[PDB]
Amino acid sequence: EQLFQVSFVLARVLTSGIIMSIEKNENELKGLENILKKTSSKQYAVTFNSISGAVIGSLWGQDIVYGEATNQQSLDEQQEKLFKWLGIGHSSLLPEPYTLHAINWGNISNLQKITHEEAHVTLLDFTKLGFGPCAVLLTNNETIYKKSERLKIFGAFDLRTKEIKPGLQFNFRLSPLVGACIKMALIKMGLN
Amino acid sequence: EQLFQVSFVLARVLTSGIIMSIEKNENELKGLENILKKTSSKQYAVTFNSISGAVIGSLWGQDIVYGEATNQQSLDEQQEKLFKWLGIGHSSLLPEPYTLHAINWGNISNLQKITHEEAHVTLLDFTKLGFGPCAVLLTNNETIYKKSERLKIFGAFDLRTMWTQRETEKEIKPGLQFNFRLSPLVGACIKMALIKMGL
Amino acid sequence: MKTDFIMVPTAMPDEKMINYQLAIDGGEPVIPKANRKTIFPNIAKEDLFQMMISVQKPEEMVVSEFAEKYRQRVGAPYAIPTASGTSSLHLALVGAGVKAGDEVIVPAFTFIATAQAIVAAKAIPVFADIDPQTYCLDPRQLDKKVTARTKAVMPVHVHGLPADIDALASFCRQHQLALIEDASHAHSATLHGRYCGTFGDAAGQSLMADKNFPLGGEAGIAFFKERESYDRALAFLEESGLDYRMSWVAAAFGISQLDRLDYYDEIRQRNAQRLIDELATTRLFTGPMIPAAAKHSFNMFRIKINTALPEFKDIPEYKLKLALQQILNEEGVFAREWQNTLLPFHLPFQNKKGFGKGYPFFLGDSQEYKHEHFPNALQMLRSTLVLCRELRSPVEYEKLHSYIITFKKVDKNIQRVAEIASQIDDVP
Amino acid sequence: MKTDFIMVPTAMPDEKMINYQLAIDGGEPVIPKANRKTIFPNIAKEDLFQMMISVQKPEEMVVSEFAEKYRQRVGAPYAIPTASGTSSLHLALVGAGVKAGDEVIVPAFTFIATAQAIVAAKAIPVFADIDPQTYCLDPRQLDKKVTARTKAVMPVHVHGLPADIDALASFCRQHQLALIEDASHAHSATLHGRYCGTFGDAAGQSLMADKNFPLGGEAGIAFFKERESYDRALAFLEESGLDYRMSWVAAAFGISQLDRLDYYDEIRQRNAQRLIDELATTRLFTGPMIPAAAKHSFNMFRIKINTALPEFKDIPEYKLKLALQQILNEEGVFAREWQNTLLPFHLPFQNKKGFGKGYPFFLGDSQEYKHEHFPNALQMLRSTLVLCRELRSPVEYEKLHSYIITFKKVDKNIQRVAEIASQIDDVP
Ligand SMILES: Cc1ncc(COP(=O)(O)O)c(CN[C@@H](CCC(=O)O)C(=O)O)c1O
Ligand SMILES: Cc1ncc(COP(=O)(O)O)c(CN[C@@H](CCC(=O)O)C(=O)O)c1O
Repeated sequence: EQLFQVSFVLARVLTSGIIMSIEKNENELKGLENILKKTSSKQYAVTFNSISGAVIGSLWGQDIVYGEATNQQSLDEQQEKLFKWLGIGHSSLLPEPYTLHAINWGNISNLQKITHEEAHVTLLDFTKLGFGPCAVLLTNNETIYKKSERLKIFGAFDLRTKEIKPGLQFNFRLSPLVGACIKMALIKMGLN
Repeated sequence: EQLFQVSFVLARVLTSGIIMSIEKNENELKGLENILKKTSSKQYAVTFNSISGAVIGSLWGQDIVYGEATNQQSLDEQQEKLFKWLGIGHSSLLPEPYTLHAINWGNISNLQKITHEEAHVTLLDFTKLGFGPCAVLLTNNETIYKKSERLKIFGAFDLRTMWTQRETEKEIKPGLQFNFRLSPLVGACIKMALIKMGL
Repeated sequence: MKTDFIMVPTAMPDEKMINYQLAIDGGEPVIPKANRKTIFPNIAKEDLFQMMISVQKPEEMVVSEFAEKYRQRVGAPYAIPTASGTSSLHLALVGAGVKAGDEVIVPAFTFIATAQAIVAAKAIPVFADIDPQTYCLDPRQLDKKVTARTKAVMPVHVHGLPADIDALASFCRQHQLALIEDASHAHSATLHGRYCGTFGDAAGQSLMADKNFPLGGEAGIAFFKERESYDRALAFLEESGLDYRMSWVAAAFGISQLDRLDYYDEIRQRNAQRLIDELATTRLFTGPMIPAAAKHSFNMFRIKINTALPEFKDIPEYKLKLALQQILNEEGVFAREWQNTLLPFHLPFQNKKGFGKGYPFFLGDSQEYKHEHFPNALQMLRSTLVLCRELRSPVEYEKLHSYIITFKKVDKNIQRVAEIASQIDDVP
Repeated sequence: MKTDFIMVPTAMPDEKMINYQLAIDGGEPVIPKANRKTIFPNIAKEDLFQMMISVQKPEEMVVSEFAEKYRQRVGAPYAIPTASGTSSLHLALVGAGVKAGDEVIVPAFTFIATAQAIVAAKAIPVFADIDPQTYCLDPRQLDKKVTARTKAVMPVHVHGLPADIDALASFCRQHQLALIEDASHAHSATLHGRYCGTFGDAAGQSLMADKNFPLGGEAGIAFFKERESYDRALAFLEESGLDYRMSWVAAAFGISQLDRLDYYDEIRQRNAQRLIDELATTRLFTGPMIPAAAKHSFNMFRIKINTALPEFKDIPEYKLKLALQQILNEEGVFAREWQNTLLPFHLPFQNKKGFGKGYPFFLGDSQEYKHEHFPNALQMLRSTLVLCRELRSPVEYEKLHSYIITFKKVDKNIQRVAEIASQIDDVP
């Protein structure tokens, strides 16, 4: 009953009328984050409407910005291209900026084993679940968290009312409807 | 699978806004009838919101009314009670009034073989499909068809008359009548069930 | 996608259209062709979502949920959900203790189902005239209609107006008769702040999709004052072998609709009340009379034509009715007859076939009715028009005001009404 | 179930309330507290059903279906659907031929995303003042801002009013500059009967759920005039490795919403036009100016306060604004400011970090921006009120007239406005 389950959640959220990411009383994105924080053992989560958002958050969150370098030995062609667009070079002397896991229906049930690593930044790409482009950054580094949110226009900082300075920003805000589907998938596939 | 398909049909019909049995442009019930006529090779179909309606239609359609008798050999306890309520007696020497088939999810797929029979009146009960009480009478007997429609308040001939402004059946006199009109939403769910299970 | 969504909004009608030429004579109509559709029921996202909730539950649980929820609102102690309003009235009659051969006093003006429920209960309908203002069962009669066989009186809250419960209940106590309400138009209608369907010993109520409170197709509910009557109805179902059960699909739609009923009701009340006030200023039309204690549901809005105006001298009332019907329809207000013939003169009560061989009519007297017996009901039919969908739907202000202007427009052309009416050819 | 359905209908407001005491001084408010919610978007049964259709198709088909359907309506030769308005503006700029180190002239008054799109394109925002009536990029101030480094001009159709495309396109041809529209508020807005988004070499447009034409959460679309620009945009996506793709969920809501857009637009148009006409008769308020050739979409409705009335002698404009905000809010009309700070003075354009280390700002000569450079923009901010959700929502007549009564009520109390404004504390 996949088509039904997806249809029901969409119907549920549409009926509530709360389909804006920036609305008060939007609970779907928090619920999604809370589940992934429990499954992993990470203090902080940031939701994006693109894997690009999660990648930039991880890089900028560790001060890997234009002119800097990092270890791009595990990047696919797409992310190599993004790093180059950001103005970030390569060095094998440095550690990798993140660990990336592509989540699909094949491996969604085993998310607890996947998200239990010794990784500084865990990027979960949920794009292949088929609800739309979506990625979540998980970390214990608060600076990475704060800079990843600040990078988003109308991010956490903008909503709840000269500390962490924003530079270039993007709309990586995730659609609640999309978030609600992923949240349902996680619950349905035994991740509490 | 099933929950989605039921939800889709209901969503579709609700979206159309045509959910009254007596509305113009109501096409769900017509479709249900056509499939069952095609499957059974019977000329006439009449839909009901109750098996009781199909039973009454089959009986009254053959002038088996109050004070008459028929063969009640094959009746279960419920229909035996209904015949008594109608004031209809039993005789082993008379023919049976109809053949009744209970349709469920177990035998939905084999509807071709079930309904293709010599019976001059076939009553199909769809109540166990779980969309609500529903039955369909199938016959080549035009007179059973006409009288079965007439006993329904706002039946076919009342609808025709209430749109064309002319009595569509003067010779077919109504007596007691009931509301056995089927909800389009229920009929649509049953129509979908038929289409998805071969027939 | 197949949708009934109306793509053109109703514009505010110009007040000057009161001065416009009638549409029947080539003038611009108050309501353009594109603004004449009316949505009913009001199907919303909630209703679609409710189906997805209810489809996961056992069907009997959904039906029971609906019945229970609606019963508490109405304040009836016991309720049975049914397949239809017709069946609900049958169970109401039987439950209250109507037996084969008994006589039931019922208005000559109601829907066929009312009398057809009586015949189902194996009782004989005894038709009575109506009050000329409420259009409900006239309490002033009854005395002349009561018989040894009489068991019950069956008032219809017709159009959504409460019948004279106080007078009829008093008559019922004097003669030890049962009181069975037909509340099939009277959803949310009150008398002394109490909902129609709680007054009688029992009551039936249509929940069809064309009622103010609609379920998802065909549906009904019977109410009972006492457990004795409720049990008797349940016993009859067991004994009769009749399957009068409600569909969960119909019930589910009811569950969601019930959450929004008060909102739609409020709009209906205001709309109808404004139109009454506006028609009061007109010379030709009057809205329905409402006793002080009653609240009208306004399922139907019956309008009185003043056929005694001097312009209408020597013009039969039915011609004035037909003319105004045509005139209003051309403007875009679908005023129409609800009933044309009183139930006595419908085929079932002429042939008196019943269950067959004249049962149960042959248990009682000849029961030969003539038109002389129903002067008020026949007068109503000759001199009124009804709005159904127009005001059943909780229409926006623009549409309500379009109705008001239409009537004021026609009212300014009473002389033309007379001329048009006079040109109509004779009929029986 | 959890639903946003409003259970209380807006009663028709009494016109006598124009004479009532202000709610800020303990009077009865024009709009009761229970009637202050407006639902947006307008989610209907069609939208739910649409999800059940689109869920069965490949996600890419749904997205391209939406993109094609909306493109045909808008009349743009080419379109790319995106995850957001911001990203659509990025692709629009790059497609049109903006490159690293180029300057792009952009209004100082707009949402941050307009300028962040320029920076993402690795170009330098060059902020310009706005026209005091249209509130759009002033074409008269383009000669001052143009340098050898200028490559494009990026007008915003702010509030839903078309910018001066005729003057801006003239300037662009003379100086061989590309023209990039931000049509994020200008869904269904037209100039000479042509839709915003088809005028520039390219355009971006937010399709967020708070826009007149809403998709199901976050979304956007880029329009391109020539295939060359469309190809360059697609090339950039291939080379950059950015994933700016739209969700099918968002797209699906768009598909259904698009079928009803014309209806909702018509209500918006009539409502806003009536309000303009009514505000014109007041001493204190004026609705937004609209050139003859333009059709406003009315995403936001900006009202000019007449701060030059003799009652307001020696009262700062900003105090009048604050006082009127308080007074109106107490009556139930939520007049707030959309954008309090001009973009030069937001943190990103003060610190100028960009991609890091000041890239790409250090590619060109820096500019110290001062408040003196944007008098018209600042004048707007301290002398104007904004209605957003009030008139974006296609509200019913009773609600529209409630707004009218509110403004007329306040207009009768200009002396009292002056007194309240006087007693507001100085804000440095
Ligand atoms: C007076 C009366 N009693 C009982 C019923 C119940 O009949 P069911 O159809 O079995 O529920 C109706 C419904 N008759 C009309 C009423 C139309 C209207 O007033 O909107 C009908 O349902 O078409 C009725 O009009
Ligand atoms: C003028 C302008 N340009 C660009 C954007 C960027 O679009 P996104 O889809 O957010 O990437 C916005 C959105 N800013 C506000 C406008 C809301 C409104 O005025 O109704 C927002 O999306 O909340 C905008 O208002």
